[PDB]
Amino acid sequence: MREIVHMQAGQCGNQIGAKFWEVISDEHGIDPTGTYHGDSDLQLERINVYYNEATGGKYVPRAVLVDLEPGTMDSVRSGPFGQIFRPDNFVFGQSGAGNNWAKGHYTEGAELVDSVLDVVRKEAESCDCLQGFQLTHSLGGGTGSGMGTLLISKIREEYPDRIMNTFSVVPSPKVSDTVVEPYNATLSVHQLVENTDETYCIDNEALYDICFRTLKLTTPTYGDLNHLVSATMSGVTTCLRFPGQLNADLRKLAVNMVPFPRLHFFMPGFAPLTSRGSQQYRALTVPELTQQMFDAKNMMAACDPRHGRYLTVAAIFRGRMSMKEVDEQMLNVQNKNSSYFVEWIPNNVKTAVCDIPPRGLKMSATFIGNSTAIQELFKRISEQFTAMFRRKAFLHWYTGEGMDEMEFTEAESNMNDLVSEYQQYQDATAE
Amino acid sequence: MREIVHMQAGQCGNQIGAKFWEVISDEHGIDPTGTYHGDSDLQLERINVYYNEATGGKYVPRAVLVDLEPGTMDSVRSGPFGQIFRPDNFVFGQSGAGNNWAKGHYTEGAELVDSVLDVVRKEAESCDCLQGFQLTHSLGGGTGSGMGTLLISKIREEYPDRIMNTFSVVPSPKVSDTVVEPYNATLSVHQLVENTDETYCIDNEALYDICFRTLKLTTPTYGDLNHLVSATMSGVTTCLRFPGQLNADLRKLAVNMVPFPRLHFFMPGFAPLTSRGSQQYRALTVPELTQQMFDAKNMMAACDPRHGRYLTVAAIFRGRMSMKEVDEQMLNVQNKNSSYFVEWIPNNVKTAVCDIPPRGLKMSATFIGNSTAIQELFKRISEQFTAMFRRKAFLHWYTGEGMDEMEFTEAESNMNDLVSEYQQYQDATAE
Amino acid sequence: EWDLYDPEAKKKDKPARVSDDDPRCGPSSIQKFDGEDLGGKERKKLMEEQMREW
Amino acid sequence: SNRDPYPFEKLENDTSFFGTNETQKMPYGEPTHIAQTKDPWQRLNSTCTLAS
Amino acid sequence: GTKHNPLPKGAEIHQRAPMVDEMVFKTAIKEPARWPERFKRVPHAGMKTTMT
Amino acid sequence: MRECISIHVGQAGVQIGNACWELYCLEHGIQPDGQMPSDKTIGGGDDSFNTFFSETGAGKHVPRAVFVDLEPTVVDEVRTGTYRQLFHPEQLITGKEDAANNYARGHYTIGKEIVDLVLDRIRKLADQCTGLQGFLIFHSFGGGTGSGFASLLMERLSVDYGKKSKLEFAIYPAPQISTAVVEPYNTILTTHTTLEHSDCAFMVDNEAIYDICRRNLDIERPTYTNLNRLIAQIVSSITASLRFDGALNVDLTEFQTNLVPYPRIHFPLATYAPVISAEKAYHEQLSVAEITNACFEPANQMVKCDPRHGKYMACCMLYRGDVVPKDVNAAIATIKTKRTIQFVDWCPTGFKVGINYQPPTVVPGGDLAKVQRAVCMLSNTTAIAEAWARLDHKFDLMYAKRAFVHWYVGEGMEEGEFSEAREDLAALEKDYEEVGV
Amino acid sequence: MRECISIHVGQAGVQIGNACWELYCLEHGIQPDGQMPSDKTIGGGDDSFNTFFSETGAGKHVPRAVFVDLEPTVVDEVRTGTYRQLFHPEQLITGKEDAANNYARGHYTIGKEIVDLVLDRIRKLADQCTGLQGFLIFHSFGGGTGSGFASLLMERLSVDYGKKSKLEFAIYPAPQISTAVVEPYNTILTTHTTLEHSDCAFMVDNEAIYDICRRNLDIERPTYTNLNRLIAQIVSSITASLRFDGALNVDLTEFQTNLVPYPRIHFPLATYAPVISAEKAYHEQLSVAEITNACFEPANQMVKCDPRHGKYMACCMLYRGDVVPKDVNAAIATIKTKRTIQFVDWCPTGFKVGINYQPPTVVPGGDLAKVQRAVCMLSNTTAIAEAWARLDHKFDLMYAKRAFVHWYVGEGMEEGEFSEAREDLAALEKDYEEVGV
Ligand SMILES: Nc1nc2c(ncn2[C@@H]2O[C@H](COP(=O)(O)OP(=O)(O)OP(=O)(O)O)[C@@H](O)[C@H]2O)c(=O)[nH]1
Ligand SMILES: Nc1nc2c(ncn2[C@@H]2O[C@H](COP(=O)(O)OP(=O)(O)OP(=O)(O)O)[C@@H](O)[C@H]2O)c(=O)[nH]1
Ligand SMILES: Nc1nc2c(ncn2[C@@H]2O[C@H](COP(=O)(O)OP(=O)(O)O)[C@@H](O)[C@H]2O)c(=O)[nH]1
Ligand SMILES: Nc1nc2c(ncn2[C@@H]2O[C@H](COP(=O)(O)OP(=O)(O)O)[C@@H](O)[C@H]2O)c(=O)[nH]1
Ligand SMILES: [Mg+2]
Ligand SMILES: [Mg+2]
Repeated sequence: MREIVHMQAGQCGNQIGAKFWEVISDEHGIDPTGTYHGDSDLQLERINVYYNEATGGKYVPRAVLVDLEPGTMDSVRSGPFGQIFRPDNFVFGQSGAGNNWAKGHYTEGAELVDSVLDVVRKEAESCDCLQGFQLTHSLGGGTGSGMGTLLISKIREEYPDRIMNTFSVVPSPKVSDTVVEPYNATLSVHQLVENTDETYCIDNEALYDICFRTLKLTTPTYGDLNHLVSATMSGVTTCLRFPGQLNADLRKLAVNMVPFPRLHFFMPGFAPLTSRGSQQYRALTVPELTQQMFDAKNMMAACDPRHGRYLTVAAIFRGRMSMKEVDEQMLNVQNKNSSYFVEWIPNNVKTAVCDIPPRGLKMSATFIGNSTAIQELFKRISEQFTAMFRRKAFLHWYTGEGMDEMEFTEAESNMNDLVSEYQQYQDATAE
Repeated sequence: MREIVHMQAGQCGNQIGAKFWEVISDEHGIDPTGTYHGDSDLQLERINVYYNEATGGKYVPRAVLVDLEPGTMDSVRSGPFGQIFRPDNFVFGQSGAGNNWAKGHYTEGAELVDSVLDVVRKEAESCDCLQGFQLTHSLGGGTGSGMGTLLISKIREEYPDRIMNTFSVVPSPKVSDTVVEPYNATLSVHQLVENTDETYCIDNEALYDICFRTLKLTTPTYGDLNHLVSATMSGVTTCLRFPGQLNADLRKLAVNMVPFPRLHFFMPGFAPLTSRGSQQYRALTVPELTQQMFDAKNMMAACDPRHGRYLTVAAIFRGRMSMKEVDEQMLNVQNKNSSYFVEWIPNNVKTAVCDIPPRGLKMSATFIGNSTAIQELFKRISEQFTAMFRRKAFLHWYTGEGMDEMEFTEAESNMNDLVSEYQQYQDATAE
Repeated sequence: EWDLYDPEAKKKDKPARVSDDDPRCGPSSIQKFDGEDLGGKERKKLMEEQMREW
Repeated sequence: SNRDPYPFEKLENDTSFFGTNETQKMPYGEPTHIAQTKDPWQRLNSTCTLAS
Repeated sequence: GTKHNPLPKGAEIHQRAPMVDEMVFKTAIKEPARWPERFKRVPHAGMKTTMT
Repeated sequence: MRECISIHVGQAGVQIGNACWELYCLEHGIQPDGQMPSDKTIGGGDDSFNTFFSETGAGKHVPRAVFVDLEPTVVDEVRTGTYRQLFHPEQLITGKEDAANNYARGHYTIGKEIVDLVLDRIRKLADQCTGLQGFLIFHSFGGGTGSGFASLLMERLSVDYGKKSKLEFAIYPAPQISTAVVEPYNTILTTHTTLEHSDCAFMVDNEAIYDICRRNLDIERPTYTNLNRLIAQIVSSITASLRFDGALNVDLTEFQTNLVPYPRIHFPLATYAPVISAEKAYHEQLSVAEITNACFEPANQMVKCDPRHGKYMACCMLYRGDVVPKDVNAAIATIKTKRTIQFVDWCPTGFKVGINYQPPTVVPGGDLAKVQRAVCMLSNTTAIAEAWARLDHKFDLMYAKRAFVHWYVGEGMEEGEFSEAREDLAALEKDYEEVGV
Repeated sequence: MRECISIHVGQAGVQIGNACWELYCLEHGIQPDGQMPSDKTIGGGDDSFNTFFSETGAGKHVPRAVFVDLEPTVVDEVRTGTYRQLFHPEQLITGKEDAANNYARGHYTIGKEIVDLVLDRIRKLADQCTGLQGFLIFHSFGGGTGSGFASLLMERLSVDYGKKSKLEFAIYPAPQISTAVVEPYNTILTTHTTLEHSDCAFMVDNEAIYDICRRNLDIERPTYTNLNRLIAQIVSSITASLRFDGALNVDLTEFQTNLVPYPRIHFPLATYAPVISAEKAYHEQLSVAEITNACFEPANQMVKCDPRHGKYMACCMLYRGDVVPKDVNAAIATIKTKRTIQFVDWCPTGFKVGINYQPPTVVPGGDLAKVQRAVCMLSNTTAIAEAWARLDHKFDLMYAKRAFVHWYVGEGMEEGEFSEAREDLAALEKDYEEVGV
């Protein structure tokens, strides 16, 4: 009954939440109207984690949708499965963000913060044992970066004992959809370091890689990219919603994957994932799930796991399976790829096992990795920031809305400090 | 247990291994759809040597299909048993080798070698008791001569003790079909002699002569040649795949046929072979099988064993026969023409009698001979190489891709060293 | 627990998806994506005809 | 990065026609604040239009 | 866009028997297919181990 | 409710307005009498008009435009034409005498008589709206009302409205083609208001659009109608991200932030480039890569200056129709790995990609083919300085011996204004060349 | 996935393109208005057209060819004739003044007016490609557009598309039969673009094809249409391995690596067999041995040249039809045993075989009979130095008197071009002599 409240900041965060709530509603049997139409009694047993009971059989998702432009809210409200949200959590402004971190953090967005905190405090009061907060947003945008980071700061100030996790779609230098992505990502990572408890880095280049070279998919667009992140979210949170032989909540994940407080940027994965032609040739077993889960072509961050050392690894399995083969696979991956695992942490791998698979599957797996290769993406963002910051290009937009260059220098210095910390703990010896 | 990873590089290797998988699936009862519909449990007790279990009766061969042109992928899917292969094992580049060893090894084979090593690690770490790697390819091309030997190298220095055998369709002066065949063969035999453990050395000239003289076959084509080669590849592992009175797998064959490490170039032979006109004039006996084995026209290499000395002989018999007859028939073929056998290796014949003949045959027999006549093929390749390399013909194609002419010098010199080693070991006295 | 260590467990198993219209494949099993343009051929043919008439 | 976000069928390009033109990275040179205090960028950031 | 969908999502004709990727397997298989010949096994020495 | 006010100053503004509100009405289903049946609306449109037209509550869709011209000829041709009942009579504003190709007669005398009336109409159209995004100003630098009166008007909007974004679609004199003599003077004198009273300053060249019409649409004899139709297509492709759905749809200030690096640099090029006749469109794919390469082809630009002599600084793509982002990303990668396209060093990522789920609409009797994919590319290059320098030399050749200056002096405008405008032009040119190096 | 870009320059190039694309449309079953019906392509895949044709947005197929000429006659014949809707109008580029048999006019005066346009069209046709085998440049050495403009085009192509292969098919003058007086000058001047800017040069000879059509096709008066059909058969047999499936498939890179021994040595001789007629096809069994022996006869060669006095360095056999790879080896053994073929000492294995399972198609109104099997033989032989020595003699006969030089000098060519070009060809035939010995 540990309640989790959801936040969807920005267009990307709102669409990811839109996919997330329908995968959760298919897992728990709730139709688009709100009524539970499931068959098993285990579905409507921990429904209070995400669903508040309204009048009748209606179950309202405990989610707050935040934006500044009304377009994405209108899309999610008029699309299919859009009438299940309460029509008071749709909090939005009427101006825009303009892909401006200052418009997300200091003006425009800061006026909406009081109303967002009002509805979030109401949704938190509706709980009984709220475990923490989850946020879906994208770095490199407008309200996804600035308004999301401001919301994280205010919520951390108000409830400084709760598990805060963000899902943080980071920019990539290869998809390149926005010029000021280095500014927004650099200014948002600095806020994400000292406020959140855990951050699951999502990258669009790796999402397109796992959409093209794994699932073929011809034309994947944004729906598949949000679907994969939503499935990862459900696989992470499944141990609070369903029972199992070896359970692990978000605090257990945070304890067993954060060795030092400034180390919480994670590499997610989900690995029943095969194409139409290879469905019949693939046999769904625990070694197959473990192999696809530890494959470097299956991560949703743009990293190469073989380019660094795995500090911690956690696998959340779902389905009826042998704990013996689960354990010996989690040990076999370490004994073969012992060079990609760090030496001063013996048995870097946490195992969680749930007994309820996702609806339509017989077994599933979810990867969370804390490898020291995320310094590659952070170094790319830092070098792009300094490349377009040496000549102070596109900086009048940010400095005309109440932000000094001292904040830019502090963000760059702290993010290089984070990179140096990751490199130091990668290159640290055993004894 | 005792798993074999099959790899097929180039067009010739792809077609030969496609016929090989047709023959193996016919022997094991696997349907072209991949399901098992056999008649006895002997076809199912040792199915995991070449196949992986899937859901239902599906069996997926443990084969890796490599070529640098996409047309071979259509040509191998055009055959029966073309849909049994896993689509993840179809590793094809979008270009073409161009009959260039440097293209296959240094420029575009280097971009494909990481993916092929990834899929062979896929097919290798799933095996509990992985025994060896078999590779079928042709020297003379660009992918078999290039990419194939590069694969031999990476598979070698990733797996030390696993038995490597290559089947090696070597060039021939009379078949020709390619001008740069001496260059490709000379550059590939260096990686053959240092990184393999059993090289079987088939050529198209002896294959035409076998399909031409003791089988008539007015139109010999390539399917019959691949059928003969595939029958040999099945006969060299029937003791691994089926119970028998005497068992000798690839490790025992490599022990009993390799006196010294740079002497592993064999000649094959499979000998229930008669024409359909001569078919009713047969006795169907073990002496007939042994005599038509040791006849110097059924060798799948153009080297004449009469113009050489047999270091070691292996005979894998298959069917229901008597050990007394087998031992007598492979003792008298030493006692009579003992002048063609080395004196310093006494009783240099090893026999392995299985109990399950191939489907439709009563008895079959596979001959492997480590004769010192392989220097004939090597000397023909050298005498064709030293005419081109003297005037440096077609050398700019190889040397415009980073390669130096000292590499050709090493290839020719080390092949001359191999020839001299074989001559010294055939002309060495007892004492 | 014989269903969990049966020797013929893979023999008595269904792959994940079987066909294009599997009732198991919903928005949670993620064996069914909307990116698979199964109607893409018909849509492309409609676009060819529509450009032709325009 | 070795991740390929592009579809399988990629059209030809100058990297396949002529060759790869990627050069290297210059070591860094002057530091960030010295690079900021250069004339025809600091002047542009200092001088602002009436609309801005 | 258009008020009415030209090709509605429910009125689609999926392939049927074994689904194959059109991204890597470009050519399709018209499959009433010729299976290879089956040599009939020898009736008394086909599958008889010497132990049995 | 993301409203934008369209102000069309001068004869070139008014004719662009005629070719542009025709496209807007035919895109949103507005009849020339002012009603939406249901059929000609975009599916699910309902209120999608509500950035160009306003309900009266009874069905009338009054456009949010101010047509201004001191000469009463072309505006009364609007009042007589097919959109007679579409426009409110106060939206179409005339004087008595035109400025007669004179910046002084447009800015100090004559034109200083109805600027307050135009501002009152703009204020009424502004407080009728609730979510006003900005003002799109259409005029020319040929002279008179399009330069002097548009200068005065855009100046007073700049000092009044402030935070609203003022886009300019200015018509520029050509390197060699010119319909008047005093165009260099009238174009030098108005650079201050495009320089310090405009947030973005898209410019088009009549000779460049002539060349595009002759090569692409196979019209050996094009005219101002086809020119204004192409300009209207550009503006529709720009503004459709405020009207219809899309994945990464932009909202004016979004591509301003992603386009201008510095406040002084707000003069980009605008290329709509699936531009083709129907017969030639019958023989091409018109795919995403094709319509992306056509933008960077230095023969489909609407200003006669090839960007191969300069460096790109920020490119904003505005895609329309069935354009999946998986093809747009491959097109952007091909553009980045192109030889001749050179980006500036301090802009590592320089592509603002936006996609709208709405293919372009086609006017009957039009010259463009009915494609399903569209690109409007707004690129900030260091190559518009070529046009600036051509203007500068054509101005200096005249000001060396002071031709036609008495007309400007005798109607206000003291002699130092020419030197001051020349000096700030030289400052802007220096800024662009020092950015380019 | 394969593509080849065809560039047809000159009148001979345009007419060879007409015959060649008639042959390709017949082979791939495309109607002259551009539509492929029933999409089966027996003996090949569905994408078998992709080497030569590209899909459009309307379902039509457009060829990947560019027909350039400096004279509007033959291009308007293409644009008026039956293959009108097949070609894209931008692919057929023509000028106003032809070069008038002048290398200087084609290379320095008129070619530098549409060189940019042909490069832009080549850039579009190459950007719409997914795997590029190379370019096929069809031209004549007789002079003008086919020499000077072809030289300029290949000089630009060598520096732009450096990696891509560039095969050329050039019409070479006969020892006696000739139609231009300044063509020795043009042929000498155009050697440099074939030695430093070409990867393989198939040289064809009008007299040799005249003799072939006279003694084999049994027609007393053949013409340029017949010549171009037989020329187009060569390139169809070359690209058969790219288009249709076969036992041994040889693409252009494997072709060049197995053909040319040295970078300067890239001038082979082409021949085709059978070139038999319909009445003569009754009286003999056309098998592999007969067609291979016919290919090596010194009468079916398509350069007036005896290869029995030279030495074969490499040969590419290209079989096409009812060919089994054992009859090929029998024929090769017979050829290797028979005497008049003397191979060079540094090529022991001198044959590269490509076997394709698709019989050649018959053109209605043609002369070649429908045959079970055919073979194209492409041999690098040291005997083409005879033809180049004849050319050098004819050039030095006029350059001593310095006739027809004022035209080239006035059009812009410096007189040192003739000296360095004759020196280049003399050194090149010395290179063949040294390679032969
Ligand atoms: N593209 C385009 N340009 C036009 C059109 N009409 C006029 N122009 C431009 O306008 C320039 C002439 O100046 P005008 O705009 O007519 O002057 P004005 O703004 O009406 O003010 P007055 O001088 O008082 O008439 C010419 O050089 C044209 O380039 C048009 O319909 N389309
Ligand atoms: N085989 C063949 N050769 C041709 C054909 N047409 C022209 N030629 C050759 O072309 C030569 C004449 O020069 P052209 O090719 O016409 O010159 P051009 O390329 O058109 O360039 P200009 O002289 O400037 O017009 C003759 O010697 C012919 O050998 C043809 O249809 N078939
Ligand atoms: N995975 C995914 N990424 C998205 C989606 N929508 C936008 N993005 C990415 O988010 C970035 C822009 O962030 P945005 O959503 O505009 O943030 P906002 O300005 O606060 O709305 C772009 O680079 C997109 O690549 C989506 O639905 N899914
Ligand atoms: N026995 C046999 N030989 C073949 C086959 N295919 C090709 N060859 C021989 O291999 C040589 C060319 O090798 P190739 O296939 O081009 O090698 P690749 O370039 O690596 O694919 C030719 O001389 C053929 O004689 C086949 O299916 N069976
Ligand atoms: Mg006027
Ligand atoms: Mg001509």
